[PDB]
Parts: sequence; structure tokens; C-alpha cells
Amino acid sequence: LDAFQEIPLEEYNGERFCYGCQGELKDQHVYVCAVCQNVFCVDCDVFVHDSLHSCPGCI
Ligand SMILES: [Zn+2]
Ligand SMILES: [Zn+2]
Repeated sequence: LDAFQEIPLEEYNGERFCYGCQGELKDQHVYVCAVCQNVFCVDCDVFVHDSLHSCPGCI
């Protein structure tokens, strides 16, 4: 894993779930933050905006 990609579920062959839900990436894409733990959901890119930080994992 490297810089942010939305990887098709098809290609990825890898870590399945976003760290935030401890739930699954699966709705459409695979997301990564190489910066931080590096796997996301679509819920998860949004996760931060009110409740957290600019990114979730980054702290
Ligand atoms: Zn999630
Ligand atoms: Zn991050």
C-alpha cells in the first residue's frame, strides 16, 4: 500500500475492512491511507469531518 487509491475490490486481494468501523470496505471501493493504517471505506473518508480530524487515522 502506497498513496491514496480507490482500488477496485476486484484487484485488491487484501485487507478487507476499514479500520474505523472495524467493518468492511466492500460498498464500492477499497481505500487506503498509507499515511495512516492504510485501509478505508467509503463511510470512512467522510468519518472525520465533524467528529475528528482532517483524516481519521492520521493522529
Ligand atoms: Zn468504515
Ligand atoms: Zn490518514
